[PDB]
Amino acid sequence: GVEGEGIWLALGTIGMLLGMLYFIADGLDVQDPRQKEFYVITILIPAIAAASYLSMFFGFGLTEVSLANGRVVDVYWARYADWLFTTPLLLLDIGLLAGASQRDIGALVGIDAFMIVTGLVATLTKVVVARYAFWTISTISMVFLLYYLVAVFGEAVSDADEDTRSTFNALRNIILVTWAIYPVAWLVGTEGLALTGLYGETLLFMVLDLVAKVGFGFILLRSRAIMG
Amino acid sequence: EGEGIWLALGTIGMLLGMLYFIADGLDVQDPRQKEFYVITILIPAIAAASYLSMFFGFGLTEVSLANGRVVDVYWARYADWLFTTPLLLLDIGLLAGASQRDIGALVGIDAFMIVTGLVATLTKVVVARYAFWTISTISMVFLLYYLVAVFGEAVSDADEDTRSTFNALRNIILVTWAIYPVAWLVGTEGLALTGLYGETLLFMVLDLVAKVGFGFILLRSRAI
Ligand SMILES: *C/C=C(C)/C=C/C=C(C)/C=C/C1=C(C)CCCC1(C)C
Repeated sequence: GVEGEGIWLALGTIGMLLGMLYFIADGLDVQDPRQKEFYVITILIPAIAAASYLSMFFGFGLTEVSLANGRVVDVYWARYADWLFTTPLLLLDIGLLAGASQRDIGALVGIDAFMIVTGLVATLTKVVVARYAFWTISTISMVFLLYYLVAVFGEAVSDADEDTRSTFNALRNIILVTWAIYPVAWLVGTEGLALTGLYGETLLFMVLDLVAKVGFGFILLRSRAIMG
Repeated sequence: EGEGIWLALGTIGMLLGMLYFIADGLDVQDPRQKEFYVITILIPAIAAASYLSMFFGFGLTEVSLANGRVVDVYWARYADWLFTTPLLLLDIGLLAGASQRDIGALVGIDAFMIVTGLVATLTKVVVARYAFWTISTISMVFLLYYLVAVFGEAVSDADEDTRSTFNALRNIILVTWAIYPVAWLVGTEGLALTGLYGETLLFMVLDLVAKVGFGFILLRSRAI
């Protein structure tokens, strides 16, 4: 790619298509409207992400920023477009599985979308302390997201049968653990401190996205907690 | 009903083709080639997004006719064909060495054909259905004629590889595009000689051969 990162973009692409395939194929033996609902939402997730990843491997959704630093940073802004559509969808999925109110769910995507958007400005500002600034409020907003996820969606599902509560716990644990890594991957890649470059950052976002989208969806879709 | 299976299979196969082309795309290093890889990869992706919808049941509304019948129309196919058939046209075209005005003209006729194809599907007045189906079927003849006539002479001075690859690609287009007006005819939207099931199976076939069979020949061609 630009700095060897093209392999991750490609594996990421195919990893998403493969998970999407499995979900589709597993969609065939579905017989319940509530079940089909999680299926559409869940197939949608890596669909979109695969699109994003594919456009980046072609060389679309890739721009350059000149920082006041005098450093020039290579930004795959398509990630953010992807995340803007997909991360609310992940919130929808688990919120619906949790029995959370529509208001509860909206509350969360609201903060989520704020998160992705402040991440986008932190990625694009030429003023370098403003990159750290907007990264920080972006991480403050993520911490609140993750607080409200376990508190609010966890209280909502606390009266479900074991299957639903534990499928929920597993999902919320995939989110707690993988999402929390995103800002650290950002901080250490070219976008933040530039410890590792583009190569290391892409790979991490590639591993994290796959766990976050395919691993997530596989666990949810392989659960009867999404029937009714 | 039960056509949902071919819609799922259609997505899978389509995604499969996209998978083959992507893994095949890693090797590309000429900008010209890349350009063929993205147009081509984008074709089954749009179609995958298309079958996906009709699988979910999204995009399959019902129209009741003047003569009383109420035909289930998967309108999403028309949304697919609207972007996809001109991408296919752009593919052979660029491969043919044809001009922007050569290629533009054709998608002008391709757009006309698809759209009157849509109104023929959606008209409740059955004389109009057949009228619009006919005028669209005849657009295609112009389309297909100009395609071998004008793209054919564009590629005639090229190398044997692209020539032979082009002929192959106009052959696929010739053979499979010409079935589409008869799939529409013998199916629920036309004379209902087949149900949703066997009409879908058929359109699933044609779409795989016309998109993936096509892409495979092109992307795996020595020419590109
Ligand atoms: C990949 C999708 C392809 C190649 C779709 C092709 C569609 C056509 C050639 C449609 C043709 C039609 C007519 C010629 C007239 C009646 C309406 C249509 C849709 C059947």
